[PDB]
Amino acid sequence: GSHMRGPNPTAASLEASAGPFTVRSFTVSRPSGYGAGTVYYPTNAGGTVGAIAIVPGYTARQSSIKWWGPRLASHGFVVITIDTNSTLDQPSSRSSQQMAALRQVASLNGTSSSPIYGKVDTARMGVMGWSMGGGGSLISAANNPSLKAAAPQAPWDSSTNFSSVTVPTLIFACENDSIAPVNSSALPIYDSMSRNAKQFLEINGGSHSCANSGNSNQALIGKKGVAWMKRFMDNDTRYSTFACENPNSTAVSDFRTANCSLED
Repeated sequence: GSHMRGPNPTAASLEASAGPFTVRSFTVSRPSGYGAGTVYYPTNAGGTVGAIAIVPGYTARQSSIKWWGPRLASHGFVVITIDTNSTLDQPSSRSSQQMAALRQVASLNGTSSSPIYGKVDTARMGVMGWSMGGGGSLISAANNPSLKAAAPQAPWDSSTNFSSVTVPTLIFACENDSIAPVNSSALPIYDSMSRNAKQFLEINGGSHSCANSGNSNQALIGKKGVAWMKRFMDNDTRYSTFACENPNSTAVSDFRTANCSLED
């Protein structure tokens, strides 16, 4: 049940700005169930790839999360970054919209005129997002346990009980977050998940925007995002160490992981 794409990874290849694949992108013409989207895809992945939908936070737009599009897509994923129907949509709505974005990627996969016709394995999907869009990604995972992976950043949700989530979940947290403080948001959410493979990666001295476009830790955060998606969406055990390891980075102020084997 593995779906391996690309060459055997190294720390260097995963820390680099781009993976091996050429990336192209397009705006979605008639978004269905969300405000706007950009689709990033590899032109040449050598097989179908999984799809990942990424949602910004309250007031925010695609620009905040855009860096993930090329970063992931270059490693062999189809990535859709969205704007929400309103910038003031709440976590539940962001989750519906995220899923709508995945549905619409599946639609384009079956549309002969689309640049992503036949490129997507619609059975292998993941979710990411910032703040309320991170809470939305956790809600998506709770409500859709067939998702293969979740990797929210600086998550915000008025509930921290995600105990039903069985989807492999990487929580990026920002140490000095004053919007969704770690000790009331990201850590309780992480500790609530008792049934899954999971990880907690807190970025040293990070503000609430520490994993957004233009951040100073794209080597480390990009490595870990891509590794987690590869291990869990692709069942690619070449990535078990990169996904599950303490990355031994001075950029990391707190590292925790459970049910995450280093074994390949």
